[PDB]
Amino acid sequence: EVHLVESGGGVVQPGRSLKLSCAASGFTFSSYGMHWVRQAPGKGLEWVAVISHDGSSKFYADSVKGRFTISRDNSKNTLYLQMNSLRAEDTAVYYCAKEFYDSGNYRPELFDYWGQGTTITVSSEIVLTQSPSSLSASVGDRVTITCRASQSISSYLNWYQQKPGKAPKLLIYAASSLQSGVPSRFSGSGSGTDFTLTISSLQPEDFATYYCQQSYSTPPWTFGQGTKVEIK
Amino acid sequence: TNLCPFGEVFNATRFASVYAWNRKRISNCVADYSVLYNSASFSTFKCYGVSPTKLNDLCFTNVYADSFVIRGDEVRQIAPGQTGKIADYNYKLPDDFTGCVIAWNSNNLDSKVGGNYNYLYRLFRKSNLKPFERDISTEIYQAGSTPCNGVEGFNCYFPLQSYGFQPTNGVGYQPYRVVVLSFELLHAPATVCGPK
Repeated sequence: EVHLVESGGGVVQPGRSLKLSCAASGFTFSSYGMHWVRQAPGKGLEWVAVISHDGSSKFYADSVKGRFTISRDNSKNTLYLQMNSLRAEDTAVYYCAKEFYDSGNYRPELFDYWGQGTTITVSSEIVLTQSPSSLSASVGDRVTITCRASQSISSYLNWYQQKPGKAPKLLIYAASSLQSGVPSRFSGSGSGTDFTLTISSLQPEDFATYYCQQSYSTPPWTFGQGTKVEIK
Repeated sequence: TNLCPFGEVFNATRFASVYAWNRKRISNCVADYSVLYNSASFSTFKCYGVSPTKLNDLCFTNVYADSFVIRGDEVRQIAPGQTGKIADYNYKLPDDFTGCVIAWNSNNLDSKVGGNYNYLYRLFRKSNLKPFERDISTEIYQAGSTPCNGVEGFNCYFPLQSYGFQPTNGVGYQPYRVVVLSFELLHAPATVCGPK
């Protein structure tokens, strides 16, 4: 029942301004931190900004610091991103994402639910590496995806599924815990610098790009470059 | 009920040299991180093992605030799993660290024309420090094969080196003030809680 609806995107020239909005429903909006994450066309996921449940704490990716402002109105259940001084490499789909734990939980945070995104086109840290980059397999096969971290991240490694054209979906959190509603064929293992996602018997609906991301050392939250899984 | 003395740590007029890094134990107080969150002037503010946005809503058994001056391109060493003169010989964090590292450019406070020779780092050591070890010894370092018998001379060096901060240095060579907050998650009752 969680719903997140982004709006405000469009085509703009460099140096212009644009306000994005994210309307939330189906959960207690004021209990959760919220994030913006973006994805340039043909590229991977890049964390943009975070705001705590009451708006008192805010962090930004270095590439947007001083130009973007994250904001929230808990009376309207709406998250904002004020983007000023826009530029070509800000072109991307922008997603809002709800945090996973409540406000009194110390644990490294992650992206429970994502909206479908709003598109922006601008006119004319711990590094994670995934292997393989792409693979083709058949229904019923085992698929194994590796994620290596440049630096120990303990257990705070999460996996997302992104179907073509859809918002990402949390599959695994804290290296091996299954997100609710995720089928049992998905499992995760590992610790430190070495993690594996396995799909034990690939199904037709599993063709997607799979991303790891680390929550140990933040900001910034960082992502692997993605592993594309195709069904032959 | 009293507020934690973060102002004494962050706003102290002098900081420690990194080899003699200073530790404030933060206990039995309300930790208001709001003035930290409100500043736009930190060059580094990065947590490890904790959500960085929820500090005002968290409870810890104890908090330690360690503080010192290093040069800008060494702030990267103030993190788990790093190496270099600072991480090896001056201030070592453990691999599974739980806490946050805050740093800011302090060229305006800690440099001077001609050179600030008050800030030192340990340049020579026979082995690496263990995490949260502090070494303030000044034993002569044997660089050659012949023992020093506590006397400086050829091949026998004072182990501490002056930074000599000057305000016209490049930013990577300017002084940075660092505060490391270590968060204690024991099973004893919490004594350091945020305002909410």
